[PDB]
Amino acid sequence: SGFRKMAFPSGKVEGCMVQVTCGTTTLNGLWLDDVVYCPRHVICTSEDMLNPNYEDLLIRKSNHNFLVQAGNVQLRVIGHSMQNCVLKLKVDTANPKTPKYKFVRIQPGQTFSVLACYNGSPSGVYQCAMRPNFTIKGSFLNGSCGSVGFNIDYDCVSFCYMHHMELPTGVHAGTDLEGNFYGPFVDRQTAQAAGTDTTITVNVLAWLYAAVINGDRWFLNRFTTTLNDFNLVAMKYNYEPLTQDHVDILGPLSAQTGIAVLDMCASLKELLQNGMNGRTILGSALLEDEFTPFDVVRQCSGVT
Amino acid sequence: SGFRKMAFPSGKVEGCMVQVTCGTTTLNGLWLDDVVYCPRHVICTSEDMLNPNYEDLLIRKSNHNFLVQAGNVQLRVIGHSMQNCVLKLKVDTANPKTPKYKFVRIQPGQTFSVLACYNGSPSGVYQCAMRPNFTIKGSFLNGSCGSVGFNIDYDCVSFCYMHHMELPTGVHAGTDLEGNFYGPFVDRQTAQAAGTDTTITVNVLAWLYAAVINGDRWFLNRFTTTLNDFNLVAMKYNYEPLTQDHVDILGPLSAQTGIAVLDMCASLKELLQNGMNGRTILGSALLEDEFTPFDVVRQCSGVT
Ligand SMILES: Cc1c(N)cncc1NC(=O)Cc1cccc(C#N)c1
Ligand SMILES: Cc1c(N)cncc1NC(=O)Cc1cccc(C#N)c1
Repeated sequence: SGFRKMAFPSGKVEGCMVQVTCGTTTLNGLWLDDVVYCPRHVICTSEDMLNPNYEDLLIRKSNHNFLVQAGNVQLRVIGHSMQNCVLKLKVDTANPKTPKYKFVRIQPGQTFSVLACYNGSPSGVYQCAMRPNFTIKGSFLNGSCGSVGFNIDYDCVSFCYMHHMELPTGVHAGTDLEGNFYGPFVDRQTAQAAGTDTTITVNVLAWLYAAVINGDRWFLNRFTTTLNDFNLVAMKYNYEPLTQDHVDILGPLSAQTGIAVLDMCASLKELLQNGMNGRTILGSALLEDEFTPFDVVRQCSGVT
Repeated sequence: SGFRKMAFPSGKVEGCMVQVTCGTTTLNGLWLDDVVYCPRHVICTSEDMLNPNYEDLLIRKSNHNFLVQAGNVQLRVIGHSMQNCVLKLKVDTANPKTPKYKFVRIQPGQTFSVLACYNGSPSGVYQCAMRPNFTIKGSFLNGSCGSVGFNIDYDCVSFCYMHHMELPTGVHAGTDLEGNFYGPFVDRQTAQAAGTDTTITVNVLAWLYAAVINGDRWFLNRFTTTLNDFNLVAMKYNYEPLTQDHVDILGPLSAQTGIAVLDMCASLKELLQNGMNGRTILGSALLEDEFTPFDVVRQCSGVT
């Protein structure tokens, strides 16, 4: 019992972190096999960030200009290429600590762990969701660029995020491991609009199921609703419309608790319309949307 | 910017986790140098837990009855001893992955990371506080016993907690690494009272400073208070009385923000008396007490 915002164990990712320096800019890199991946803006000075021509900036660089240091050990760079917004530095040594891994592009609303790093050194690990507007509400300071987000399936690390930028609003933007930004963002020092965000409805319902499993049941009521009726309420409260695909992935939690998905929707409808009334659910005074149905099942069954 | 409930990177601790089996009971063990530490209740059956005589139960066990497996590798047990509520199994092989470490007994109100484990395998990492009543509100299932709590100071892991028990209330109890329980608990299947808990005042003030640093400032007011006046409010709202020792450790945050500690106390006084008014602070709709002043400074400066 108990329910926490749990991150994956970060050990497999810690073994991959390196420091990358190009000129006067230092950030983090991810060393997997014989390649180091890092944000391409490592090649920019602060002046370059206003309107960078990355192709021209990279042409002024040679392999020997990319200094890669794995803690104490120096890597020899034998190739460099830019793919979208990431640089791939080929090194002459495969990382002996490379875990089994995949590169995945996650969907908005999915969750992942971030290993925040500075100068190639891990500082902390936290769990977060990719917002529906493709930003993440992380905890990142200058030097955190190159820190990665990931999920783990037994012994396989699926890397899904590389940190690039903090928007003027204090929220964060980054790319998949092929260097494609999540959302409309570009790697430039220009104010950029993140879309209107919404609350991840299926995750709030998953978390209400986690609450019932752990004994927090006060919000359960005598009501039911329909997808159409619930979606009128979701619209009013800026929640994602619930679909049958979301109801389908909530099936295991509905089966475990015996609470039909639309009956849990009626509890969520009442909480949106009435608020919490000064009460808490799983130690929170607001509706939590950073746990997917898969996370709730994993945490409630003890998967390693 | 951004502020998250961040855990320490768990890699150094993952390398120490092993599975310990004695008879039909399996739990987690911590392998440091040539010793494996685990809860002594690994020697009990479910029937034994009602009123165990651990000395007599341990006398029926030999070194060869303790099966220790480090993932895939089997450890040879060459000695066993009970120290308070932990067993120490001497093995013939020093853990090659032993980090620099210390055993510390933390104070109530301090925070630490927990690496939740099952069958010797890490499942997740989360940050929590030791409550003033010496319980922790963790996320633990059957088989999680032996999971540890820790802090990290550069390359040194300070182990402070080993998980032993879930109280009938769903909160958690455990020991330091010398096997002494935190709080009044005993390792027996008997209902046990955890003391009245309080809110960790110095941590709420540290978190209000973290909020101002990150731009959440709506709660700042034109008022000030005294320690005596603030403590009358703390008493009414079940908060720990604030002392000059707490004001002293808040000095770096007061200096960074220019907000005198007693002026922040007046903001906290107004929030206790008026509530949040439907607003949030750092994404929370309640007053958060799981960040110490040291955690806020570490997170706000990027320490690795
Ligand atoms: C300063 C900072 C913080 N606090 C957190 N995270 C990141 C940063 N760094 C930056 O955003 C620096 C920067 C500037 C312009 C474009 C890009 C890109 N791509 C990157
Ligand atoms: C079942 C469980 C969960 N959910 C989380 N954490 C732990 C458990 N295990 C137990 O509490 C089993 C137990 C029983 C009686 C005394 C002691 C001790 N010491 C340990």
